[PDB]
Amino acid sequence: MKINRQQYAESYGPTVGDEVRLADTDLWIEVEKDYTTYGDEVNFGGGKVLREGMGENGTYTRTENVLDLLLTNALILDYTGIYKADIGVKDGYIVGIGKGGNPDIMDGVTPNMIVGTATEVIAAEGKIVTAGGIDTHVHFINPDQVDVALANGITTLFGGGTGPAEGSKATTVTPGPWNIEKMLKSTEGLPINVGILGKGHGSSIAPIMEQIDAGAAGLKIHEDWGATPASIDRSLTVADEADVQVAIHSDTLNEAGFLEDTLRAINGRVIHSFHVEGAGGGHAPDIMAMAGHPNVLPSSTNPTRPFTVNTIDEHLDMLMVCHHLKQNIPEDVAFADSRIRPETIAAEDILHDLGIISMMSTDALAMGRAGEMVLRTWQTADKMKKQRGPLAEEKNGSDNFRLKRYVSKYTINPAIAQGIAHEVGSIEEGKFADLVLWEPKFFGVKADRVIKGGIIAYAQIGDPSASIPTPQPVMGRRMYGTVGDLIHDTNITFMSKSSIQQGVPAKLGLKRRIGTVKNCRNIGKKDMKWNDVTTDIDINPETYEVKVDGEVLTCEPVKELPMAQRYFLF
Amino acid sequence: MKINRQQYAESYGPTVGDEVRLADTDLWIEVEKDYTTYGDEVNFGGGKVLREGMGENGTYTRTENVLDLLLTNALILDYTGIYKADIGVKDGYIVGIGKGGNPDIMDGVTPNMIVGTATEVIAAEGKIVTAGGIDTHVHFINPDQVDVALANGITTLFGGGTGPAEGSKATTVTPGPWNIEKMLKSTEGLPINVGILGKGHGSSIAPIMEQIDAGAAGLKIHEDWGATPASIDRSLTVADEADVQVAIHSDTLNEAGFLEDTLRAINGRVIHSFHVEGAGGGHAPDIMAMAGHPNVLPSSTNPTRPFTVNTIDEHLDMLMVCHHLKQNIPEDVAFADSRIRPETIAAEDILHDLGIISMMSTDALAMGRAGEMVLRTWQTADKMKKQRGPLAEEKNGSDNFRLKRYVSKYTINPAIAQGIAHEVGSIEEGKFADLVLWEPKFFGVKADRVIKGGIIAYAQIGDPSASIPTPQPVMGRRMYGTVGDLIHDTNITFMSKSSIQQGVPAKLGLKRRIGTVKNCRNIGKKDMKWNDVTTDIDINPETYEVKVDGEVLTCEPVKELPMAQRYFLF
Amino acid sequence: MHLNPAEKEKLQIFLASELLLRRKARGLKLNYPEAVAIITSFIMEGARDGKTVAMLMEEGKHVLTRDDVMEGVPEMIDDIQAEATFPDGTKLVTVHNPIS
Amino acid sequence: MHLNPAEKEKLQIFLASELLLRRKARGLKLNYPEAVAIITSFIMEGARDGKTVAMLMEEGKHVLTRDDVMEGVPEMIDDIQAEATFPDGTKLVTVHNPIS
Amino acid sequence: MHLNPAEKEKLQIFLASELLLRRKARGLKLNYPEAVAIITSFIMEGARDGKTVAMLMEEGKHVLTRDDVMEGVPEMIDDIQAEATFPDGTKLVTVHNPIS
Amino acid sequence: NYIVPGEYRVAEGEIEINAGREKTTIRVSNTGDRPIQVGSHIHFVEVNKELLFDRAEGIGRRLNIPSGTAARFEPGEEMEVELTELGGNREVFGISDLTNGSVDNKELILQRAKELGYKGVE
Ligand code: NI
Ligand code: NI
Ligand code: NI
Ligand code: NI
Repeated sequence: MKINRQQYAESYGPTVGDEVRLADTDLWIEVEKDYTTYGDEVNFGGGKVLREGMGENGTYTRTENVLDLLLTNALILDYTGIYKADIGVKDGYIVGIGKGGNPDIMDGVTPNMIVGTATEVIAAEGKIVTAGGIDTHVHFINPDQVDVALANGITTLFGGGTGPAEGSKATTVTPGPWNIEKMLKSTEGLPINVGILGKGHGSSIAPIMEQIDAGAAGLKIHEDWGATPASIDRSLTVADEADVQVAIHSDTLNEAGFLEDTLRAINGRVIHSFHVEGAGGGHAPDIMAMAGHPNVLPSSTNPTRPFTVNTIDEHLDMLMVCHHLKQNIPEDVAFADSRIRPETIAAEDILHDLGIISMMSTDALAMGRAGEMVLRTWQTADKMKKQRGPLAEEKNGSDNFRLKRYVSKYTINPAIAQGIAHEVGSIEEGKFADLVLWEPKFFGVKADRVIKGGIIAYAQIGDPSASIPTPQPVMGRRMYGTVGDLIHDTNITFMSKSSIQQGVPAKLGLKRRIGTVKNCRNIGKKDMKWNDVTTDIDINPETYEVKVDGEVLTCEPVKELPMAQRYFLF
Repeated sequence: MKINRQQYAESYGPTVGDEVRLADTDLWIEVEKDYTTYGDEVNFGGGKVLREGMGENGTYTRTENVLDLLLTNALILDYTGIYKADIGVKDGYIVGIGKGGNPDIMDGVTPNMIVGTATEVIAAEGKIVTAGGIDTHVHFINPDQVDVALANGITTLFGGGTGPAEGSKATTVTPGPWNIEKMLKSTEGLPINVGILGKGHGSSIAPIMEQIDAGAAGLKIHEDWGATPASIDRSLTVADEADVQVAIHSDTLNEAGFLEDTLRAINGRVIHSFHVEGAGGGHAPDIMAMAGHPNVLPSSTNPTRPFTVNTIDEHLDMLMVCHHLKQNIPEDVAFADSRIRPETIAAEDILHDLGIISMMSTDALAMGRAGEMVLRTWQTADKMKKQRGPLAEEKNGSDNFRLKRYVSKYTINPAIAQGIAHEVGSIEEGKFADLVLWEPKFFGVKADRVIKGGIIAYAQIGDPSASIPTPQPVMGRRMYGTVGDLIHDTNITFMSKSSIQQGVPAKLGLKRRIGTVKNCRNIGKKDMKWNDVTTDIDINPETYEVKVDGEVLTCEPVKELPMAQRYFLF
Repeated sequence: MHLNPAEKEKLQIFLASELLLRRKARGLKLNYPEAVAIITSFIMEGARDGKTVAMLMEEGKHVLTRDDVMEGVPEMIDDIQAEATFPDGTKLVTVHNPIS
Repeated sequence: MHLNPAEKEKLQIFLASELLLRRKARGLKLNYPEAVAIITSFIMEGARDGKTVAMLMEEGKHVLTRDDVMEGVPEMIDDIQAEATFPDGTKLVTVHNPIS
Repeated sequence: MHLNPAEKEKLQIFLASELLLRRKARGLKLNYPEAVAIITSFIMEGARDGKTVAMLMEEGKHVLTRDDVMEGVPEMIDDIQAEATFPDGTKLVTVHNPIS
Repeated sequence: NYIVPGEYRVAEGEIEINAGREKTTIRVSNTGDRPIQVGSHIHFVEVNKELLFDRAEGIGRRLNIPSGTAARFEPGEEMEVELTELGGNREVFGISDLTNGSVDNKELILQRAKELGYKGVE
């Protein structure tokens, strides 16, 4: 007995060789391999396979290779591959990627993926499953930002801030031991993973280091606090000792140096360069040349992504408003004209496509959109396909190489840069079960269900008074993972090794899972998955033209994007 | 090099001799003094002063005279003065009022106001900063009342209630040890300081006192529970032993006595007389004469403030509804006509202006508006300026004397009456950092940011999905001070000395800061800042005319108020 | 806009009244929540117009009549209370037995 | 519908603008929150219409004039900022000194 | 009014439908959330009008046609489900493939 | 009588900044090919290497401009600026690591500046 492929995909989701359109883009992903045994697919419901004696084992206790949760028939899109599998979760972690069910009667069951009495089931057939997004450029300004992030599939927020204080409104910084302690305590109530950055500023080690010992998970060097050679140096000496990452928003004004001076102060040490294109800040006009260097882990923020016809008008005015500029102060219009450049924004699209900018991020509420990191990543990939063609590395008509290159920018790469990829950032065995299910029609736009630590935290679901959950109004809502003390077991607070060894969690009464930041100082550009290109980026000081390997990098702005007016109410 | 005053004020906020209009009132406040050093003003941002090596010190650790938070360039309006300063906060308390920055390179830096690595910055330039309001007449009826209070700059709620039970809907009372324990536990989740009043009723000491030992912070004597000579006496004997305050809503009906009988039962002991004018309740018609006595700390509630053309019609009907009166019961219309009096409401405006009524309060949800204490205080001051002229004590054309008299009514005076002024009620060194920033255009109407224990708790802030926090919709929202366990460190539960000594906080698992109520029994009218007048208030029993020093106190109702239809959507 | 908690809530009364008004215009006899929303919004808009508390206590009794509403609705509504910002600040309006 | 947090919030701006427009149509001088709601909704609907950011920065200054609003309102509104989904994605529009 | 949780939520569907209807009236091709809001509100108002579940399953397929909406919108909407209070209590209406 | 809510009514006069401190005028050239903008409170001797001026005249000084403002030098631009004296303890730490102590140690500051190529020493 045979099933035609259209009917097969309708019932169980796609299989080897089938392609799926990403939302309303022109991007198609292709199933590379499938872990199932045709005819022994797992499925749940009235009269279906996962029933006692059948696809559900009736013999084994939970500890005997039985899962807490099985996601059936997922189409995984990850740096590791684009493929079809069941995902098994236990104790909050991904423990098996393969084929779930009962070894009594099915062939090919992965040995620790038994569906038993203890197992909950999520049907992922017809859904695309990705890792939760890792946003490493978050300003903690307004707690309403968390649901915004969750709704677009973000599960980890790394950054800083104390609320709507001017320091935090400008910089991803939670300054000093007391503010850090207070925000670790606030974090107990946020339904998302969090890591906190201290102020990467000072000329003595102690004032900087005491933040790391207090519970910070990294540092931020920002020009608003003085991105001088000294603060750069002292922060990287602390980071190399503490094994945490340093981010930088460099001196736009070139006050104490040009880009080469900041690179000299870095002295080959690893650093994460935020909004590397420079509209979001940094040495004018040539900060984007940071993305060519081996010791630099380069991210973009999202307002410039991708280059559209309203971008320049919007950014010139945004900068006037947020940086308080006056058109009647000649220095302020020169400053703006030196910072907001179509030449570097157009090239940024192409540097993403080439794998020279490795990461995406938001810059949430300071100069970036909390719920648009994932969104704008796929809009950029789609624009690049249209303008540059399918990459050369594509095969058999799919956009899989491009899709793996771009999914890495907001999942595994930020996690590696931050020293947290042992816990999150990808759909791999042994990693925390932060998983996002997407309907293909909404892929990258609005998440279906967001799983945090193995329990659904956020979902698009309807009328709570209805007979079934699908009637209107269907909207994003917090689920049982966010309620009561379950918010503690489903989320991770990432902290330095020294704060953990000094017993900060117990001191402050932290109940969240505590994650250790490690292995951040011996990495480089070569460790950024699918985005590991080092090259000499030349930015002309007069014209702002960007060249890589002797060629000018330019592309046009687009008038329309997918993942836009077809979906949003406003 | 010199800067003209208009440009100076635009950049750094006003300085000595400059005046600022309070919202859309006719009231002008004048900067009396300024702690800065002209040219070494502190300011934060791209290329600004608070940067490492410059206005931010790069050497000192947090414990070495470094602040957790600096509010730059605040215009303080407080009983202590109307003046320009930086405010430094550390460990949740105000530790310095003066000049912040770096002693390396600036002149005049207050020694414990160093901006260092550990310091967060709030820009207060162009803002008016006041203490958080202290509302000592709160009925705990509906938890949605807390954001209402926060939005109009209230940071401490003293009163009682268990929710929408009839006892609590009528009286500021949380009765008995069990209800008190339950509401102390509920208080753990309210983002505002709280003090709880027990039932000030009984004829034996034990039943009353056991409430104080259970965790109450004072008592309420209310006519609905029997405001008899015995309950008055027993409550004040308990209060004198326990060192807590007693409030009273006296016997309107004169059942067991007239005002002189209630004064005889008080017997010279200190007491807080609620809604002293009497529309809100008390011996008809002459309860307002309480405000002349030395042992009486007199407050108004807010529906009568100030006297307007709709006041009488509104109050007659409000009383009919809330007191369940029938127009077909002659006793009920006589009761209403004896209680709601234009003669005493008009005089109440003038008694506030003279400093004879010392305090304002809400009567939230029982006969008063949770979010209008601050609002109506300034509307009253504005009405009095128009009708009576600038006070005689004014100088050089400002309304500073009036402004200090009126700001005291909802900040320091309620705190002194309650025995909590060692912790809150004013912007002074050594007091808890409960601070409210106001844009002058919204002063007294809608707070910009409310700081609780050094962390922003509530703010008017915009779209959480936007690139910056200022896009619409700008609305009042809870901030990170209210989330997780940070709600415990940013708020105070005020309790009696005996409950604290008997270990109630530990018994109940209270995690909030615990504040001690003390020094409430040896104070009097003379201790009410700027509002310390004792005099013989005569209220004519036939005509209800009020006389002070032989003169009739009368003024007209107004048809329009400032801080009204220009601001509110409804 | 600087919306406070009450302003946000009271927008929803206006919306419910717009809904009810559309229902009445297409010929429906109004129900309990619909009648309350219409009269409440009338009071709040009256305050915004600068009418007095006394004018609105009078006018509120003529907004809906018993033929406008379902059987029993008049007797279910003992009074309708609303606070709004008049030219002289927030005041409470109670309309007693609004539908005879 | 799949409403996200911002979509739900921004519905309330439209509603406030409908309220304000009705107030203006019956002859009232508009207040601060009313004026902000009208101009904000104009920007967001303009984005939905497919206008550019530059067109809306121009047009936003002609939506309300000083005779439409209460005394002091023009000077209270330094600018109005709104983000909406244009044909090319979310963009920020700021209308500077919208009411002269 | 005694608003319950569902009544408050469902007001926002009506509002989204009013928004969408204004967008359609000024000539726009409607998007996904707009189309869903219009059809959902139609069902809930139909229930309020006293129509049967069977009438609304029929009528719901003729509220919007493919020329009213953007490319792809018809195929994105497999069905629209709404519960409302009919004369005989709450019932669920599902309109299948509403836009052909 | 028109009311602008929250408006100022400033006093008469002007505010003199950095009163009583020595002022010095110097010529400064941006020899680089990118713009340099210098804030009010940076120790002037520790600015970008490619700004050419008499480095000794920057020691213990900063720009004499309103707090939080800046002077801008376009590529190739030479202009005069006015400096004022640093106050307080007259010590500078960090920034470009040219001082790290008293600003009185002019010979040590200049030796470090010359060795690191900060243009204009002697
Ligand atoms: Ni930045
Ligand atoms: Ni940032
Ligand atoms: Ni009372
Ligand atoms: Ni009361």
